[PDB]
Amino acid sequence: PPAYTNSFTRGVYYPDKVFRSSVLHSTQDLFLPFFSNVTWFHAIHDNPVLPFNDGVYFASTEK
Amino acid sequence: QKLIANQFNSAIGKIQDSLSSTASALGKLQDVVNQNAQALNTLVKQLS
Amino acid sequence: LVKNKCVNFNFNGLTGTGVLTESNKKFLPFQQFGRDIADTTDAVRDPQTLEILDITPCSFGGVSVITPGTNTSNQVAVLYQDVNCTEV
Amino acid sequence: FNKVTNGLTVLPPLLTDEMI
Ligand SMILES: *[C@@H]1O[C@H](CO)[C@@H](O[C@@H]2O[C@H](CO)[C@@H](O)[C@H](O)[C@H]2NC(C)=O)[C@H](O)[C@H]1NC(C)=O
Ligand SMILES: *[C@@H]1O[C@H](CO)[C@@H](O)[C@H](O)[C@H]1NC(C)=O
Ligand SMILES: *[C@@H]1O[C@H](CO)[C@@H](O)[C@H](O)[C@H]1NC(C)=O
Ligand SMILES: *[C@@H]1O[C@H](CO)[C@@H](O)[C@H](O)[C@H]1NC(C)=O
Repeated sequence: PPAYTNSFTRGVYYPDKVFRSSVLHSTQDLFLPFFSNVTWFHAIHDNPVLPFNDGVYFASTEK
Repeated sequence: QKLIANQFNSAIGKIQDSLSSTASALGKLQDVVNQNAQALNTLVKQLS
Repeated sequence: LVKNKCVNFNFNGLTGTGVLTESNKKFLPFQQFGRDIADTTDAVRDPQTLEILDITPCSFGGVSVITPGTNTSNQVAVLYQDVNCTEV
Repeated sequence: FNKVTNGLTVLPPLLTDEMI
């Protein structure tokens, strides 16, 4: 029973090599829509095979 | 005459703060500039 | 490389023409070009030796002719609009 | 003056903000 959480603002990545400055530039590119739910996992007594769909985020939190 | 001087003078002062704390007093002039720039940008981008 | 001389150029496949100059502004190590508000490719990070160049338009500007009427004289003066006095 | 913010040019106005 994977229990979600709220993706918040994460998942923005520089789509290109172009430095810019102090500019608002609008782009249409595959992103993680904000505040979506993220399927969420553990290491406990948790790694199935998940579809690639379009392309996939990922994360972890570690010591 | 004297009263009127003040009513003048004070009224002068308020104008400043009617400005210094409010940029939107210039809305007209402020737009004329924007619409200009708003053209060129829209014009420039047409190059792409 | 040539600086302060109007050149065509190509960088990593970016092609443009301008006056290449050293600039202070700092990039993020993975970022390549610069740009501006108008999407005008501006800074460039020098691919071999990393440094922030610039670009700049060449000159352009128009030519204008300031004359008293030909009825008076054939002596004219010429205004080059918005160029430092070098090229001419 | 505080409250205000390819061949494209800006020609300077004949008059200038000293003269104006
Ligand atoms: C006429 O009106 C003016 C203002 O509208 C009055 O001037 C004010 O008078 C009060 C007291 O009456 C003072 O405390 C204020 O300081 C005055 N204003 C200024 C700017 O000094 C004036 O008194 C009125 N006169 C009559 C006869 O009614
Ligand atoms: C996120 O999860 C909550 C509770 O499970 C649910 O109410 C909400 O509709 C979910 N939204 C998405 C986009 O998964
Ligand atoms: C213009 O030319 C005519 C003939 O060449 C001359 O008579 C006249 O004075 C000229 N105009 C002026 C303002 O000098
Ligand atoms: C013109 O170019 C010289 C180059 O030595 C520079 O010092 C000067 O500031 C320039 N002036 C203008 C008006 O561009």
